[PDB]
Amino acid sequence: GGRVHAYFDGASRGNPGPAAVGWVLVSGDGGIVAEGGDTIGRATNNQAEYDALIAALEAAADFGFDDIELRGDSQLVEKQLTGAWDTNDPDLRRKRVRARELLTGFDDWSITHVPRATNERADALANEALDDA
Ligand SMILES: [Mn+2]
Ligand SMILES: [Mn+2]
Repeated sequence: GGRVHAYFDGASRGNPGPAAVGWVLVSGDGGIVAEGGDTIGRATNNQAEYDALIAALEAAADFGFDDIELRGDSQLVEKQLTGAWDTNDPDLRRKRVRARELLTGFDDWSITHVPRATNERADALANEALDDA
C-alpha cells in the first residue's frame, strides 16, 4: 500500500575500492519515512550505484509500498534497468535481475533521473558512511 519516492546513490573510491550506498524513502506529503547509509566493502562506482538501488527497493518492499518512483543520478543504472542498454558484465546482469525481481513486488514503478544536487540526501548518507570506513 501506498506510493513512495525512493532516492538512491552509490559512492566509491576506486575501480574497485571502498564503497557505500545511501537511500531515502519519501511519501507524497513529503515525509522521510526511512533512510539509510551503509558501507558495502570494495566495489566500483557502477556497482555501488546499483547496490544503492537494490537497498532502496528492499527498504520500500519491507515497508509494503505498492507504487515506487525511483530517483537517482546514475545514467548507467537507469538505462540498463529500463532496458535501453544491455551489458555483458555478468555481475551487473545479476544486479539487474535482482532489481527486477524486487520491482515485480510493486504494482507500478518508474524511474527518473535527478541531478546530483537534487539527490543530495542519499549522496550525503552514502558519503558520510564511506568517509567513516
Ligand atoms: Mn550518483
Ligand atoms: Mn553521489
